[PDB]
Amino acid sequence: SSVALIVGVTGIVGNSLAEILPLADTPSGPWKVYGVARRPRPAWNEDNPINYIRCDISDPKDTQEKLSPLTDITHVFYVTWANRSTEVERCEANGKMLKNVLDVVIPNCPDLKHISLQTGRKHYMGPFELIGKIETHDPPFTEDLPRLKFDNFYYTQEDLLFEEVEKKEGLTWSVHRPGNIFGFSPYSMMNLVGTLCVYAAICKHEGKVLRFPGCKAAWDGYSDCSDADLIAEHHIWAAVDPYAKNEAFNVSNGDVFKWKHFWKVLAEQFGVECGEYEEGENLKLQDLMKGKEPVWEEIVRENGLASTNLEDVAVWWFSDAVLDIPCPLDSMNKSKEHGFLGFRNSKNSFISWIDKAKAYKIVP
Amino acid sequence: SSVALIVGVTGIVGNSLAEILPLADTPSGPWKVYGVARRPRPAWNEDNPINYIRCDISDPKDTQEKLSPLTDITHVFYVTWANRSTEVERCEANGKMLKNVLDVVIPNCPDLKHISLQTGRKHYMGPFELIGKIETHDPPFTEDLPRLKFDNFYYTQEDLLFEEVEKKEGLTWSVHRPGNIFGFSPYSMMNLVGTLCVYAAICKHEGKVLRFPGCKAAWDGYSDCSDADLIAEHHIWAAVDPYAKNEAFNVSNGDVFKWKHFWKVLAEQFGVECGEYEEGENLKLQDLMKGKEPVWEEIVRENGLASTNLEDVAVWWFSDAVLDIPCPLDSMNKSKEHGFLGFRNSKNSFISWIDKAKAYKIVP
Ligand SMILES: NC(=O)c1ccc[n+]([C@@H]2O[C@H](COP(=O)([O-])OP(=O)(O)OC[C@H]3O[C@@H](n4cnc5c(N)ncnc54)[C@H](OP(=O)(O)O)[C@@H]3O)[C@@H](O)[C@H]2O)c1
Ligand SMILES: NC(=O)c1ccc[n+]([C@@H]2O[C@H](COP(=O)([O-])OP(=O)(O)OC[C@H]3O[C@@H](n4cnc5c(N)ncnc54)[C@H](OP(=O)(O)O)[C@@H]3O)[C@@H](O)[C@H]2O)c1
Ligand SMILES: CC(C)=CCC/C(C)=C/C=O
Ligand SMILES: CC(C)=CCC/C(C)=C/C=O
Ligand SMILES: [Cl-]
Ligand SMILES: [Cl-]
Ligand code: NA
Ligand code: NA
Ligand code: NA
Ligand code: NA
Repeated sequence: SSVALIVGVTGIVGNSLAEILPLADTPSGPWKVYGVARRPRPAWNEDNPINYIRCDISDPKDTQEKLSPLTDITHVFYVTWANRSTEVERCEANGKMLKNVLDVVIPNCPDLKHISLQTGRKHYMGPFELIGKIETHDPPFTEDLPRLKFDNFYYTQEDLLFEEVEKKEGLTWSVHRPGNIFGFSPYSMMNLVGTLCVYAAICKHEGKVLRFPGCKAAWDGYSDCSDADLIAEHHIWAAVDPYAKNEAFNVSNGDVFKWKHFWKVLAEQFGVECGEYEEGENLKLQDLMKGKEPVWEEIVRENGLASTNLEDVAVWWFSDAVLDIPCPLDSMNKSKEHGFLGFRNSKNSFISWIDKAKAYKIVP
Repeated sequence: SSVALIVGVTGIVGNSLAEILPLADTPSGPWKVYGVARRPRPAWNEDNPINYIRCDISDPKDTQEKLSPLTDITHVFYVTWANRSTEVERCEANGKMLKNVLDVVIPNCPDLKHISLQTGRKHYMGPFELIGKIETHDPPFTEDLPRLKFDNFYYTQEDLLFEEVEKKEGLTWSVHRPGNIFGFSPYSMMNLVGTLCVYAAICKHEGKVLRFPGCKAAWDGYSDCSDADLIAEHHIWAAVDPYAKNEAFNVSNGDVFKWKHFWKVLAEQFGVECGEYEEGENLKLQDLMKGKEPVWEEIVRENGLASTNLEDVAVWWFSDAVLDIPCPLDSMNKSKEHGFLGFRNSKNSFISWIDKAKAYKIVP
């Protein structure tokens, strides 16, 4: 029997794993699923048949208490993180979180077969506060070239993971490195689509132009992204395919796009006039959206939306961090050469995730 | 039974179709193959079991004479063209060539099922003498948006093809739009790999640096390419899959690269010092390689190579035309959404095609 532990079940990838693992056509099914997060289970996560567990994995005692009874786990899908002001502190916090889970699950789960760890493109680009400031490898990024000579919590986590699997014979691992994720999760710390939807809804309410809050390279250079359901499929594939064992893999959609084009799509989905990149404006959502909580309460009330806090559904700092830089591309050759041929049409994916935020009444 | 007519059998895609169609694992096999070209069959095309036919398809009488007895043809793969000083003349010449073939094959082949026409990315970029001078659609290019408002022999050929298929019930068509092709054919009019190999061999012989004869955007912007075997697979797939009928499709490798990286690969394969793009040098192979015929004869003699004419094996004007422009990307979403999941790792493909030119003793 296959028994999953999703660490971060209400996250942008955790929520996609929660929906896909229990499906009839999922490989190695039928899957039993445990899902971990700290907050009470939100309404938009209820449409999935998972065993929800409240647990703060930064707390070793809580991790011991909540996870030690789950002796039937066969596959761990680790899809969470903690943000801090410096990468050094991110290494400390994130290493402890992964260590707390693995130290409990490995000795208590005799049928444990695989640990899948989600990291991301900052493995190649560097930490948030070094992006654009350091020499990186030239894109498109490939998986197995040397690491940057700077601390990175993904390196800390990979090294801990490799040491942890040594504790159990036959225990394999995988690493998954998405770019910017397009998905659904009103609780995610990094949700570009959800944040852009809230910005578009505020522009619509105020009768304002959907101005582009980003740089020229993000507007008309190439970009890519990683669909959350495709990432969930990629975690499942690496967890069950023996030819994918003990490898790190990028996971992006298999196409490229330009924000100059997707901006028209976003504007059309909210009935707003589409703006365009303007040289010298240096527009930031974190600044434009300051003090917009009463406007959000009004949009929620007038449109019969689910009651959300603006700071949870719109992570302005993250949208600015994405859109204020060029988007270096990555390579899907290693995944495809290992037999993973999943892809997504990114424009159709963007519309799908905008429409899911509308379907769950998060935005109008 | 499946019976192919390859129009341009010694070409860069024709030679790949000649090798792949007769294979045991090819869909709709066993294939009987007729291959057409004007010149006597060259030695490097003999390792394939095809029925070689000498025919100049610009001559209606020769086309009537050579093709009317081939009553068993079921699938036409059209992979040839004629170059002229203007696109207007290319429309005239290329339209007549395709018309001469189809006017004979359609009424004489009662079991004719499909016509596959190869065109290319200039459908979106414009003719050679307009590239960079006109407004095009923004990349990545997709297949079914309006044509440019300039003459293009691909438009002439598509329109002729659509009118021709009306002559026979159930006759379907496909169009295939590669980018720059990586393949093998010492007779091809557009062979980037073969030409770069000859340039590298001349640099090695002369003890010179492999300088980059192209622009900054070609050096460190993104590029893509189309592997000739993948294009041949794409022609076969569209010719046999009923869900691909009556559609135009791009065909590129599914990855991107930079010439800054591939230049190191090319240099390593010929044991030459690798040069780099130099601002202000504006290097052209058509100029650098002027008068190099005696040097080529010497390399051929010293390395026991097949006897080739420098102007046939190295199409300098074409390498300059490719490398002196940015490479706009295209999209493989329509092909993948129709079930074609073939891809190639472009770096491995480049090495494979360099090594095939070495294996047939075209270059050292
Ligand atoms: N999202 C993107 O665009 C993106 C892009 C590339 C890479 N990545 C990488 O993907 C990895 C996973 O992040 P994600 O974006 O998928 O996460 P996410 O959407 O922010 O979800 C995090 C999940 O973990 C839970 N969680 C947070 N802290 C926890 C703790 N201490 N104990 C238990 N549960 C906890 C959250 O719920 P509670 O708050 O209720 O606990 C939520 O369920 C990270 O390495 C991230 O950098 C993400
Ligand atoms: N090669 C590339 O990089 C590239 C890239 C994108 C698109 N394309 C497009 O692909 C299409 C096909 O070109 P290709 O590059 O595959 O061709 P190619 O490699 O130049 O081969 C042409 C073939 O057709 C034969 N041929 C030429 N004129 C003929 C005639 N009048 N009658 C009979 N046979 C004739 C040639 O042999 P003989 O000379 O012995 O007759 C050769 O076998 C064109 O539309 C081209 O623009 C090519
Ligand atoms: C830190 C800055 C200026 C940009 C970050 C780009 C990005 C969204 C990376 C990983 O998430
Ligand atoms: C005409 C110029 C300057 C570049 C042509 C680029 C290219 C190789 C297109 C199609 O074959
Ligand atoms: Cl990341
Ligand atoms: Cl072309
Ligand atoms: Na686009
Ligand atoms: Na999707
Ligand atoms: Na490259
Ligand atoms: Na190949």
